[PDB]
Amino acid sequence: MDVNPTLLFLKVPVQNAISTTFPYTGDPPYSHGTGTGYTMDTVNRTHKYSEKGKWTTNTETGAPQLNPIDGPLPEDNEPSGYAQTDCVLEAMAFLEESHPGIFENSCLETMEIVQQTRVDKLTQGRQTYDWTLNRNQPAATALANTIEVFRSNGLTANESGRLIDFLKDVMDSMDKEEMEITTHFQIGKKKQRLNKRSYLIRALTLNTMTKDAERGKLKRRAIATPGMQIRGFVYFVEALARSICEKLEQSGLPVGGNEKKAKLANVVRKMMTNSQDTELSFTITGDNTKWNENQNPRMFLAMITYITRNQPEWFRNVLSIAPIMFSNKMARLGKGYMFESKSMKLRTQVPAEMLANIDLKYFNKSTREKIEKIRPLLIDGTASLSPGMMMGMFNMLSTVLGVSILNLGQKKYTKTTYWWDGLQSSDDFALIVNAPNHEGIQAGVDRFYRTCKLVGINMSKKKSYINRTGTFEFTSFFYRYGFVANFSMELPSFGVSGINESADMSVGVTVIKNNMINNDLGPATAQMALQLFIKDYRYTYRCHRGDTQIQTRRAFELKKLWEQTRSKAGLLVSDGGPNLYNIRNLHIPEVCLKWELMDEDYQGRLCNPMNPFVSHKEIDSVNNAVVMPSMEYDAVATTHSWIPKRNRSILNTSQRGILEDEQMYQKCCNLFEKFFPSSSYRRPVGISSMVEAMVSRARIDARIDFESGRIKKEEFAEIMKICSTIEELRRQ
Amino acid sequence: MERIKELRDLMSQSRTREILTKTTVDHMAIIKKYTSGRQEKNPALRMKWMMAMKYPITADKRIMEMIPERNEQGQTLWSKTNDAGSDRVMVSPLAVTWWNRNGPTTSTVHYPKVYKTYFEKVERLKHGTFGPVHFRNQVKIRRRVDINPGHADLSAKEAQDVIMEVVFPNEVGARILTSESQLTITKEKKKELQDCKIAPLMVAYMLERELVRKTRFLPVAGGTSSVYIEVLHLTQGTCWEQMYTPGGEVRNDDVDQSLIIAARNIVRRATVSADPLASLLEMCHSTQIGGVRMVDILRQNPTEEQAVDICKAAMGLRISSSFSFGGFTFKRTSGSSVKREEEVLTGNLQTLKIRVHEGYEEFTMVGRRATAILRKATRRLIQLIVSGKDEQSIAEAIIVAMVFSQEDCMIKAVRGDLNFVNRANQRLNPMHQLLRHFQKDAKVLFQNWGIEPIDNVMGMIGILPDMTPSTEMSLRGVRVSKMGVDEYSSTERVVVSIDRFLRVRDQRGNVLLSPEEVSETQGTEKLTITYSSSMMWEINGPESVLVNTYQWIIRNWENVKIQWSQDPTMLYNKMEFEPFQSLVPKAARGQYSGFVRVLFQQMRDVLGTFDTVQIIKLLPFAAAPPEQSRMQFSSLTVNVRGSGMRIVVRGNSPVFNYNKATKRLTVLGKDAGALMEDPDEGTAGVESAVLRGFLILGKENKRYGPALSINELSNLAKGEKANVLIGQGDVVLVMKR
Amino acid sequence: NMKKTSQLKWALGENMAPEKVDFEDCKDVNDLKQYDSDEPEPRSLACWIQSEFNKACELTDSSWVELDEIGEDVAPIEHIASMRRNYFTAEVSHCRATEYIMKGVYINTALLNASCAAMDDFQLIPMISKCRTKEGRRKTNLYGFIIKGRSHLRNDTDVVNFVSMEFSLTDPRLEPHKWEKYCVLEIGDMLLRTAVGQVSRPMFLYVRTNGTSKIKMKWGMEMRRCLLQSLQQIESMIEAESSVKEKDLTKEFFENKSETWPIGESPKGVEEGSIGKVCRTLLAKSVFNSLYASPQLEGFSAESRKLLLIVQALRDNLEPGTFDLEGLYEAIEECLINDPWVLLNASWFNSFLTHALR
Amino acid sequence: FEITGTMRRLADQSLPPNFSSLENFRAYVDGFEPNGCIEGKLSQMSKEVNARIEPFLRTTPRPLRLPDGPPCSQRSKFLLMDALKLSIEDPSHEGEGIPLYDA
RNA sequence: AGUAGUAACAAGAG
RNA sequence: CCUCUGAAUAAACUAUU
RNA sequence: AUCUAUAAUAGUUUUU
Ligand SMILES: *O[C@H]1[C@@H](O)[C@H](n2cnc3c(N)ncnc32)O[C@@H]1COP(=O)(O)OP(=O)(O)OP(=O)(O)OC[C@H]1O[C@@H](n2c[n+](C)c3c(=O)[nH]c(N)nc32)[C@H](O)[C@@H]1O
Ligand SMILES: [Mg+2]
Repeated sequence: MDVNPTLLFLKVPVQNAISTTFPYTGDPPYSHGTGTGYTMDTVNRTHKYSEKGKWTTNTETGAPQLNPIDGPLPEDNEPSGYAQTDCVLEAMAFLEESHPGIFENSCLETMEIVQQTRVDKLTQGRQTYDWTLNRNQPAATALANTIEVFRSNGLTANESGRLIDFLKDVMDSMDKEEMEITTHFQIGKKKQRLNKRSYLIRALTLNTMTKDAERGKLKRRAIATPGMQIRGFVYFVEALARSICEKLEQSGLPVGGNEKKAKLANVVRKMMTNSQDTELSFTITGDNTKWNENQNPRMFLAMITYITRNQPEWFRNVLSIAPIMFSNKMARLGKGYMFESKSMKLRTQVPAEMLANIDLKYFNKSTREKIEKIRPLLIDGTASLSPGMMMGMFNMLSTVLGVSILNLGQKKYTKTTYWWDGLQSSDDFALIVNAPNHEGIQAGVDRFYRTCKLVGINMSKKKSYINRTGTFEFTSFFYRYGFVANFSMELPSFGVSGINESADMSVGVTVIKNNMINNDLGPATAQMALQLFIKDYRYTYRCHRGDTQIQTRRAFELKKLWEQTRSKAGLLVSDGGPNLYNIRNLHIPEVCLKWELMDEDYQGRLCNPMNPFVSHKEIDSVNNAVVMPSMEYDAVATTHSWIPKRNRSILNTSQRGILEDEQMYQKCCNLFEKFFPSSSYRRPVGISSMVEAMVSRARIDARIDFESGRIKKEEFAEIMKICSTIEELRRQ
Repeated sequence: MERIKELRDLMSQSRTREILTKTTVDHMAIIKKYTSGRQEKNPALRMKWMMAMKYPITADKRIMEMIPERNEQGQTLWSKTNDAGSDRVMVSPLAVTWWNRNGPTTSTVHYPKVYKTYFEKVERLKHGTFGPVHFRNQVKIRRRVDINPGHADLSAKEAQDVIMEVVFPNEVGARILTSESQLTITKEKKKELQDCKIAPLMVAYMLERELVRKTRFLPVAGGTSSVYIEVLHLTQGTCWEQMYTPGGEVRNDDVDQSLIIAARNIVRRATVSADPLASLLEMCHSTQIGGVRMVDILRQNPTEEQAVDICKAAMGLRISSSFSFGGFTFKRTSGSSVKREEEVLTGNLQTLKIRVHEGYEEFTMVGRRATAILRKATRRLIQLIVSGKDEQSIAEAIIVAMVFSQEDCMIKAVRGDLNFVNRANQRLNPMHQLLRHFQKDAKVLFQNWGIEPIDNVMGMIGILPDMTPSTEMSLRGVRVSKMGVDEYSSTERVVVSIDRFLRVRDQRGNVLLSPEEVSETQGTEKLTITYSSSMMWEINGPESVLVNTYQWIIRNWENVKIQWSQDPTMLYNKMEFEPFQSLVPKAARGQYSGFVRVLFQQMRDVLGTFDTVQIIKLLPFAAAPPEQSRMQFSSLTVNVRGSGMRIVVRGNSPVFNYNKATKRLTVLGKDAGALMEDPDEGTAGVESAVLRGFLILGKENKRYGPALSINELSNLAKGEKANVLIGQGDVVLVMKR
Repeated sequence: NMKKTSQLKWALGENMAPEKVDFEDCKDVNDLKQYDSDEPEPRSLACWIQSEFNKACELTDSSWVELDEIGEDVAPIEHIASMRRNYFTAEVSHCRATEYIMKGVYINTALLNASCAAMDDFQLIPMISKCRTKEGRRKTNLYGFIIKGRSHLRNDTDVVNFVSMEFSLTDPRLEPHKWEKYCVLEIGDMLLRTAVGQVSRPMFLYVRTNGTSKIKMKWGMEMRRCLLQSLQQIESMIEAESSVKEKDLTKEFFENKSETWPIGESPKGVEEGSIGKVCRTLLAKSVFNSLYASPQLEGFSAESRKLLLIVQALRDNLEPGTFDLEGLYEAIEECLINDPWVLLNASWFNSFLTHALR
Repeated sequence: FEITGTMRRLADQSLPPNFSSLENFRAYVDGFEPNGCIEGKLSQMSKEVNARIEPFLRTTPRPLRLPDGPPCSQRSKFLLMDALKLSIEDPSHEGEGIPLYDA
């Protein structure tokens, strides 16, 4: 009897067992080598989707640019980027008509946000392409380097601390005839001068790479990272788009999780109720093919221009800068390639800056064709990519465009017996079409398809399907008369996080509890998950029970602690103790759970503030009250809240000196916390220099203490003298 | 002195001086995150890799002076190699477990105070009570609940301001605590934290854990209170419910809210009964709210609400003919009204329904800091007299009275981006939204309300849209006095008589309350409500009532089928259909009943046409006294969470859908069970339970001309066959009996 | 630490990476060219993968998992959960897939620890496992040996080579195509008792070179998650019924075995198993997903989910429609190249298509 | 917030084909009124650009096509069904003794 | 050789 | 021979703090 | 009755 698991679907509906279709217990696919091939393929495909457009040369950068806007209307079903400007404007106008005042209120809120936002908002994120180093750096590091260069080039509006002043600095730097930066080598400092066009090309460049660990894809794909100059404008544009999306029912963003599921269910049921009882209703689960390679920045500029009508000119300019910068963008090719010689048995790395004029005998047929097609677009080591949105950017503005097309489906606009509505989320969509008969359904689907074609949106025919209303799929949520649970999606979260012992224990128990609450994880399976997690935890941290004979380097200490302890149940699992968790007490921290079972000596040693595994404060001498470290998933800090080592790769590079710098920064920051205690709790805001603020605080504190009698006049005189000395040092 | 000396020392050096001089306070945040890079992308893999190393942990240099380099067996506990980018050294977990067993011992007596919330969770779990486990058909609903209760009358920003004031008095910037609650809480916490010896940052985090309120969207069943949401994983499951009561103290407001919800549900289900009073009494005696019998709460709880008053009158307790609105206690001295759903257009171009009360009425409003007498008609404020303490109290009372009057001027004064749906697209109460909108700023409301000259009677002062004491002209119908209080008589519980049909009457004989005056809103309870009876779903929400009604019909399909075939009169009178009949719109009930019953009769007159699904679908609708008519229904409505959801007579519907491939019934997405096939089912494609006086013969037949609508079937005669557009885009040939 | 002999140096890929030089210093080499980036060579499905899956779903006479203790039961729901967990553990601890889980977890843990601790050494790692016989006594089992190569692994995709030697009683000349990567020796004669008489059979040592990365080792160390993915599903099914019956049905399903689900096929037709058989089949499927993880499997699952949903809509009388169905078939088939697991899944999908639409 | 210099020229080079200045485009947008633009464009577009629905019946789907070639071979890291184990009745729990001693 | 799969590892650098 | 090192995309959401 | 406060960390979703 051959075992066929799939046959289980002959009795269990596919949705009710959808979790079986996710093979998320194996490792996900990874990319091994370079991403240059994928970047070249993306650029060539983006230009192919717009080949019938207008070719021009940019007078500021010299890069060829392709303009498909107002291009020929398609005669077939292949993807195309020939959006019609009048149609996009009409879609925006009708969206405004259906929801009066949406754009006005959105613009008011966005004006407040723009006027209030601080520059430190840019420090958020993981990486950022640093134009001063032609590679990726941490966002804070990139911002610091850019501010330093601007200050060296006489661009200091950012001192105001407002993001918009930083954008003014960027705009003013665009007009500089030259820029000067510093470079490191084998760890000296040298000066480099960039002419206007070189700096302009660097400012419009987005780095590219390959994405790793993505589920459900056979082939790899490319992703992009924006530069420092464009982040602020994109942030403001996305704030406006978020404000707009918050006011639309069809929008699937920016809501998520249970709230998103509730909103989608409410919207779908309202659509069902509005449907007449004597007309067919169908639902289309749809995908859009190459959404980001067919959307054009110029159409986003048009949409922003229409949205910001009757608004102050400065607001319109600051919003319009982003599409302007994105339609003149460049793409970094990547690492390059590697060549191998079998006879000589050697390997070498060929950088991507040489692809412009490298002989094509080394490459195979596919790569040779890629390079030949892309060579005309290569400038200064990058590729000219005018059309298309690169990767995962302007998601909410794309959502607005999709929702406008959905809004075009009302009977007041179709002017016939069929109509449609549905749900939009970036590029994914579900479409409910109502019509008296099947021919009406066909006509409505065709009209929706063609209207999407007009605005440069292509419905994926091979990934989209249609059935009767009642079941569909949207953004990986499977609706079968209501959304169904999918446990396999969250399954990778089970295990050991890798923060430390306390945090990992908390994360494991909390994950089990949350999956019980949300993903329909049963009681018995919850208990078995707890057992498996404790097993994995003990094996990872070498903290098996003290009454066992598992051979590990940590077993001797645990055995001694177990033998010297009277109350065993009070010991943590990290100390070789037993497991006291069950269903009823998954919501309680481990240390608090067994606090009333710990020996006094063990409890005091565990929660001893003077433990070198957690740092110490400096108020008075040392805050010897509680173990204090960023305490995520760690309610109570103990000796098990230690911190692991750091990666030491940079020690073999020229950037290792940067370590010193950051250390020194910390030093200074530490001192600032001795004058302003609230800085750690809440972020300080000011324009004065750190030294000036500290000296002023010292003077005012001395005066207040002397007036209130907390200090004697000798200390006051000494503090004033030292303040004067610091003032003298400030000038010298 | 140490701070200034260290600052001078740093300023002496060049790099430190440059950093301190060129860096503003704003850029201090940027440089604080400055780093060479945290090259970690797989923390779990990295942890597994590192734990195989000799010295994966980092520790301060002090460890070299506190822990020996080797233990008894010579195993190394730490090394002298520093961590890159810092001055900390590398150590082994053996060091941690050596400290835990041989380190110096301190006094950890204040930890329970620092982490009071978690030990409070432990105490609540310790003293909790466990009941039985019931297996049922759970219907979890996605709603916003609170996971951190925080303080009652505070928000996130207010709590943060209070924390800053208490812990960082000099860092509060320009904020001033204007709310009375904020000032009182600040004083109380300063008194409590007087002469504290804990670090300010940890005190701030403690106050954050104690005071800040946190809410999240979760799929919940039962109670939405914080104490009931912390153990949500234990008490509610996909198919089971565990009875559990937290062991702490219960807030009074939660008890009041739960009592109001329970009373409303009980009264609504009792109205549809043949003997409402006895049903209400037994339901009250069979209900618990958070582990406490409902009768005890009704005895010891002073709640002003219509349904609670009806329950108290049924139990013989003295009541108050008062309700709450906008923070004021309204009490109708005279007049009467009838509710009516009216569609209106908002000032900001929004269309919404409102429950307008018609008729003339007079009320007295009592507030914590204001009092008034109001006289109104249908969407018309006849007059208002306000005697508040200061300008703010009178303004608030005026706004509440204006919104209460349901004036068109008030509706047209709505401006800005005001929404009448939740962020999850769930309907909100229009009156509460209007109150919240106009309480922030009522300048436009006052400007558009109107002005009118006054007669200067009794010396009562005037008031202008600018909120000033005028004497010639004042706001239309509004007057300001000083001697109007009559507040003692508000708490004057009176003895009343309750009729069999739940009509509360005064000693004189005038009607005070009736079931029609109870709100139709279907809310959720803060504390879990437990019902003990044959039907534990008798006073549940609409979705649970629907699913359980159809599940009951399916489970008892054998005797139900026999009874339907033999003696239908007794079947329609089952007590199980009454909760379902409560959901059907009242004005429609009889009509629907009539319709359905006729179908069944035809289903018995014509043999060979016995569809189980049709009978199961339509049976709950035949439980009301029939009203004869000739109307044709293609669907029957049911009120679910304020929306009218339709059940289609023929074919599947969003609510009730039957699947033949699996032979399974789904009600609102919940599996009600699998029907069992009967040999008597008619396998001939003939339907005789769709139209009131017609028999569906087959699919489309082009012989008899084009199809016509359902409502145009009254022109046919006996024996005439015709094509009808009955169903979802389907045309079928039918004949008239 | 094994000595760096010539045989081990060859078998473990010692000094096999080409020397890394600058392009300027080698641009004039005649045969210098790009790395070979050809697509995988196609392979056809064989019968041995189905037999592997059939055996992996069978019951054993030894307990392979000894789950850890938890807190005491106080609430009635905890008692019900403990009873159901006893049923689940009894069903899942005596499965061959659980043995594979333990074997893989142990091997990957040992390989990772050796790789970190001994970067530049050839270590000898026995393949050990622990079980308990039906009578309840412990037993230690040896499967073979592994020899580790150098583990100077920088990226998460860097490969550490090793040599795997494993005992077996399977004659390698019955299905030679299955063992193209192995060099099978003969190392002894083993006496086995069939009924009452002893019989002598050859004992073979399958020897091969293999490799693994840190990501693969890490995901092999976490193979116990497979258990959850099965049990959860099973429990859901049970609960789905209790709701409509308003009573726990764990004992009814496990003991009475009244309700069955189609789980396989025979020459007669579709075969239905009990709840335990379904649980073991799902566990085996999860374990094989873990052992045979590849991009082809990911692509096939993602692409065939849509076709499953379309067939489901057809079976629900929801009048499904398509636009470019041939495009969907091409997308599905683009992922079937050479992986036995993905090919077997495709065959299973074809069988399901045959049985569902009849 | 003003757009001047390099930024103004980049803006002038970021418009639909028939516009040469940012201010001209803004003037066009401010006065825009929807007058049958979408309907006209739809009328112009050919009827080959359509989404024709093909019913999915029980006889529509076909079996998947598996690749041809030599049979696939074992690729697991260890033997699965062909494994043989040498066992000892050692009274020990999981991972207690020395692996080499047990071997 | 082997892992693997559209490009890499089979140690790199000083 | 010897020294060092084992590798951080965007948006939104979820959980904890 | 309403309910998008910030910042850190990890996980999930978003293919010609
Ligand atoms: O949490 C909900 C409810 O339980 C809670 N509540 C209600 N009563 C109390 C008390 N007494 N203490 C504490 N909490 C209480 O407040 C929430 C109310 O929710 P919801 O069900 O949405 O409100 P309701 O449906 O009751 O309508 P509401 O707008 O609040 O009106 C209250 C009351 O006033 C009556 N009413 C309004 N108007 C305009 C009236 C009128 O013109 N004439 C007459 N006779 N009555 C009028 C409402 O119908 C209700 O009776
Ligand atoms: Mg989709």
